[PDB]
Amino acid sequence: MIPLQHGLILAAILFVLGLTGLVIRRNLLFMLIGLEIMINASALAFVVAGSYWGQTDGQVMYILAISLAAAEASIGLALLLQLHRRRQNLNIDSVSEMRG
Amino acid sequence: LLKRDPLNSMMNIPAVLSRFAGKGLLLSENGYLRWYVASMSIGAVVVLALLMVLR
Amino acid sequence: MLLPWLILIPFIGGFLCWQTERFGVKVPRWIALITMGLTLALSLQLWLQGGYSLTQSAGIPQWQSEFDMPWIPRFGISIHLAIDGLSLLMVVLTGLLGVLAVLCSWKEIEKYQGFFHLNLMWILGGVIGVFLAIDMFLFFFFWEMMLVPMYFLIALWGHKASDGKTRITAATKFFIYTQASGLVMLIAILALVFVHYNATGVWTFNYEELLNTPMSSGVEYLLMLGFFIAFAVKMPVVPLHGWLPDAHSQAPTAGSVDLAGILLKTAAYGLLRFSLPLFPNASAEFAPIAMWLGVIGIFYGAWMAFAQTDIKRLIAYTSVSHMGFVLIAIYTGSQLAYQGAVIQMIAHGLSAAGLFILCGQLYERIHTRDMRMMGGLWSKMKWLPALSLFFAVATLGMPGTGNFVGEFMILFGSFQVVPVITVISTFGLVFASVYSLAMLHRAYFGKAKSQIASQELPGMSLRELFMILLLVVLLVLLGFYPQPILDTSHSAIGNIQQWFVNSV
Amino acid sequence: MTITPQNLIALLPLLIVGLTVVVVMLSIAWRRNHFLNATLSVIGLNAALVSLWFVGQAGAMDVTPLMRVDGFAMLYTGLVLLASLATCTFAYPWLEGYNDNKDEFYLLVLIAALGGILLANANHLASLFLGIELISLPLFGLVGYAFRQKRSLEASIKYTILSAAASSFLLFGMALVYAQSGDLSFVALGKNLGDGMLNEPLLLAGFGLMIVGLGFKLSLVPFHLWTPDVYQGAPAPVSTFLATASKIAIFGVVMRLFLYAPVGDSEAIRVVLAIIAFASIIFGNLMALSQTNIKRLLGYSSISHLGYLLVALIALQTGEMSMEAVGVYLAGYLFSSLGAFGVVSLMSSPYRSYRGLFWHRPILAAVMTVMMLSLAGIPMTLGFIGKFYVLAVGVQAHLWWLVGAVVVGSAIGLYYYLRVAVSLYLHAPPSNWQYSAGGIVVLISALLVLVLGVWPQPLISIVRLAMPLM
Ligand SMILES: CCCCCCCCCCCCCCCCCC(=O)OC[C@H](COP(=O)(O)OCCN)OC(=O)CCCCCCCCCCCCCCCCC
Ligand SMILES: CCCCCCCCCCCCCCCCCC(=O)OC[C@H](COP(=O)(O)OCCN)OC(=O)CCCCCCCCCCCCCCCCC
Ligand SMILES: CCCCCCCCCCCCCCCCCC(=O)OC[C@H](COP(=O)(O)OCCN)OC(=O)CCCCCCCCCCCCCCCCC
Ligand SMILES: CCCCCCCCCCCCCCCCCCCC
Repeated sequence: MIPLQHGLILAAILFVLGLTGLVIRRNLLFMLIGLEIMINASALAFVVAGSYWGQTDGQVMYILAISLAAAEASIGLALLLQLHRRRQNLNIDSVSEMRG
Repeated sequence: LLKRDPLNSMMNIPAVLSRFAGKGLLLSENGYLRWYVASMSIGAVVVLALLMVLR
Repeated sequence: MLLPWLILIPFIGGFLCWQTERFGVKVPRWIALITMGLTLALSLQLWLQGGYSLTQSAGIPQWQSEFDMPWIPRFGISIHLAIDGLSLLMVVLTGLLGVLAVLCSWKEIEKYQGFFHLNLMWILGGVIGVFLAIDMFLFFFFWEMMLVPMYFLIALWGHKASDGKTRITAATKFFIYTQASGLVMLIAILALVFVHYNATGVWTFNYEELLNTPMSSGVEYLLMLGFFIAFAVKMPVVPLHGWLPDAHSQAPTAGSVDLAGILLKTAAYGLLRFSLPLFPNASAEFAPIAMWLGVIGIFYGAWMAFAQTDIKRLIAYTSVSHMGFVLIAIYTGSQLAYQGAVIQMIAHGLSAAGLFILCGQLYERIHTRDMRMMGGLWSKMKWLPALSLFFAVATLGMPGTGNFVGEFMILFGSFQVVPVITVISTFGLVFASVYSLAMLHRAYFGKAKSQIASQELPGMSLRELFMILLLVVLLVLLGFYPQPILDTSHSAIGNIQQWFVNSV
Repeated sequence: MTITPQNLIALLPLLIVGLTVVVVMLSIAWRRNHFLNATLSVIGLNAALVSLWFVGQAGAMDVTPLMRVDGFAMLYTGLVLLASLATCTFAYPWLEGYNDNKDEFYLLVLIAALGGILLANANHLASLFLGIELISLPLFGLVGYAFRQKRSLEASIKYTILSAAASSFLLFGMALVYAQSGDLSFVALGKNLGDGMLNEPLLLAGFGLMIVGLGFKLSLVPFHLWTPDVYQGAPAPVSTFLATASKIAIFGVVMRLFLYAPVGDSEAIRVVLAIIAFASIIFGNLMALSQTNIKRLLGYSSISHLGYLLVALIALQTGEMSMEAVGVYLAGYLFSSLGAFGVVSLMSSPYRSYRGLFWHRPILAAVMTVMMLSLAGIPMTLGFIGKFYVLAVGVQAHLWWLVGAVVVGSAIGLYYYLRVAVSLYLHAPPSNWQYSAGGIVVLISALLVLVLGVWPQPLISIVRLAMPLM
């Protein structure tokens, strides 16, 4: 009896909140956090879509989504670790040497 | 009056227009990642709004 | 039969010029000389065996020789060559100007002469392929493949006294103009081919098949406009003209690049062969705009040529004015004006070739091109000022030279069509005489206005004097006996004129 | 649908590249040997390229509820495999100077090639997503392979963050699309709509977010700002792979998605992609006017060439040779970009100014000027054949704004391509068989460009043979 539109609205709200956190934060850790929020919101939308149609495809796409989220978080945190190791800061505006 | 070839400058006007447009467009490549994400979200908003208007 | 060999002999000759540089530094000039000797011999053999004087006008198509081979059968694209009187005349002119271009750069003992010679041969082969191709994709292919060696010659082997950046800028501007115009022409060709495909259902690029294509009024105008924009860039037609003085200024000092592909008038041949038969009603509607563009081109080129302090830019603007005359001739729809246009293009090629060669010699002696740093060179040189006087009198339309014959037949046909453009063009001839006298007296008459012009200068070589006097003899014989040239191209002019006036 | 032995023999390049990944990984676990691991990776990629013959004799069929194999899949698999082979060949002399571990590079190249093959064979939203991610993440590793360098680490961070954002955008788009339709297959995206009601807002928004993700992945305006930085900062073999294989695989899956979906012929989607293609051509050509760096210049070149690709994309449902034009253009662009980035890689190898290149490296200068004439669409080059195909397809469907954009961008590209090609011959102030192998690779690339620019008929026949299912 739960409307599909309300679940899609919740997923969209979490998606745009994750995008806002991705944009307005200079710290690379908070942008990685925002990226995790966006991909988890997309997984939530896929779960809701699969649950409305009574299909396991939504949960399978959720499984692929969280596999990508885990591996992307691993790679992004490795890059953040090397950035903090050699730069001693997490300011993403400081790494802007390549321009024009 | 014509020793400076005015028609040559008239047809060279698109060249300086292209140069000015390229120099202006290269300002978007400031190298900042947050601006790149902001431009991606701007493009998402523009594409979605254009799809809703033309539907 | 001989047309593929006519196109391919320059390319094989250029490859041999590049490859035989390891045998010696004085070898590739001989290879290029025998290459254009064989090309000119084949062109004259085609002239003798074609029977062009006895050929009557039978209607488009009518080719004295024809070759066909499938090239891209998916689009119906073929290497399809065809020669007739006008194409044979321009092929002979191409061969003669290539012989002159090889002979003009005989003293270059540079360490990379093979690539210079190869680029010259590739330019000449591209010009021959333009004059021979009757397939639209092949004609466009030659039209754009002949520009890369011109770009590299202007950019790398160009005027050594000037800075490199000026040469790069001039070559890039010339390439951008010619290739953007070619791309517009390709769009027009593609749209015409798609119209024919929607009308009939067959894939073809052959110009004989595209003639009988039903087009609405306005689409035909757009296709004609694309073709005319390409030909107007390459002719040149104002305001699509500044590439010509810019490329002539930064050309190589010998002047062979000018004689190779720049001074050969492929764009007016394209206007006569492709713009008028394929789109006759559109060209009939466009004739006032094109002929007023020709009038503006004549007077603009005259005023630019009078104002130049440089000889090369001056001769380039003379070319602009004479091409304005030819552009006026093309849209008249008159047989007399068309024959005069053919004579005018051949005579203008000869006269401008002589002028550019003599300008190269004069720059070799005096090491400058500014007309304010010279003067009174009649007493300081043996042969050069008199031959330059003869050529400057030739380009002002003097009887006894073929320029007068061509311009006056043009004006006779045009006055049979429209009087006002004719009378304004004759005052343009007055302007042409004005700029020719101005160049002559700023260059060779008066007192020495510098120090290098006040010293005695060595005379011209025997080979260089031989080729200059050969040009002089050819111009005089064209002025007094233009009849074999007229009977050579009488069938093609008749076919084009009858197709233009019988379909409007 | 279950898997048959015929479905296994349709799976041949995927299985071969995966087995190569496992074998190379186990060989790295045995003993770190750069030459033997590189040889194993090249052997596996060449084995998949050979086994494409057996895939072709297997016929065109459906292997999964996800995958579809046809000649289109063979052509894009072959392009991706050739790009990966050239990437390994260019990468070995560059990796000769790398102080750290060099053996993971070929593992990442093999996994990215696996993702490219999956994207070529993709007939599903799941396969599309997994192929995009399987291309992206090894490219995250490869771009930041020289992580000690400032530029490589910066490009890796930018590419990782932006591609994670694009992956989330794309995934939310297919989530909305699946919420509308109920089936993730390509053929059912809008099949439950009729009577002119194809422009459902939720389906259009999901496809718009998918366009956002893919236009990031195809360097399309306005998701193009990453391209010059990521191209410049990454190693030159990585720049080669990112220019050729990733773009070709993603554009192939976009081709298949827009052919098969009923929503692909929507008017609003067509106008949005027309705007994107116009802006992409104009912006990519204009922003490369004043670039003194070859890598950023080639990134903007990639943007322009993908704009011409999208122009060929738009006329898919109207014209008949749109796929043939895309295939011919992509073969030519693969050859040209492989040659140009390979000469850049050979001048950047080993890991430790193009002006005056002819006076010490004449063959590489000739190869570079051949490819910069090719990318400009000059005749006697295959890029001209591709541009001619794009212009013919645009003329057929009356896409006149796109045709004018192609002409103007071609003029601007002519300017900067000729500027570099003539800066090669001005005046300015190895010794192993793998460097010679890279030189042979770029030389055969230049010879192929010249020969198929003079005689384009065999490539046209090959691409016309690669016809997907109707
Ligand atoms: C009859 C009109 C309608 C039909 C037109 C058909 C098109 C062909 C004929 C017109 C061609 C006009 C070309 C004008 C520019 C020529 C090229 C040029 O000038 O290049 C040199 C210039 C660089 O020189 P410089 O200033 O010395 O550089 C140092 C600065 N760092 O280079 C530059 O500044 C950059 C050059 C960029 C590329 C050239 C400009 C392209 C503009 C669009 C081309 C298509 C035409 C569209 C219509 C235009 C308006 C008529
Ligand atoms: C920057 C340089 C390039 C310039 C920009 C790019 C090219 C722009 C071309 C604009 C064309 C506008 C056409 C507007 C009307 C379109 C609808 C129409 O009337 O179509 C008619 C017809 C299709 O109907 P159909 O049943 O085939 O009828 C056959 C008619 N003979 O249609 C057809 O059969 C096909 C019609 C084709 C029309 C010619 C298109 C190309 C013409 C040459 C290039 C443009 C003009 C020259 C350059 C201008 C200045 C730059
Ligand atoms: C980076 C910025 C700077 C560089 C870029 C600058 C801009 C580049 C693009 C410029 C060109 C824009 C498009 C121009 C073509 C427009 C075509 C058009 O509107 O066609 C409409 C119509 C089509 O014909 P239709 O009515 O369909 O016919 C069938 C039924 N009778 O057409 C007709 O009915 C006939 C219309 C004829 C007049 C329109 C064409 C004018 C062409 C102007 C250039 C040539 C002028 C003449 C030659 C000058 C010297 C070369
Ligand atoms: C395409 C190159 C043209 C060069 C100029 C040619 C001008 C025509 C010269 C023809 C020969 C004139 C002198 C000999 C006349 C012989 C007459 C024979 C029949 C009586």
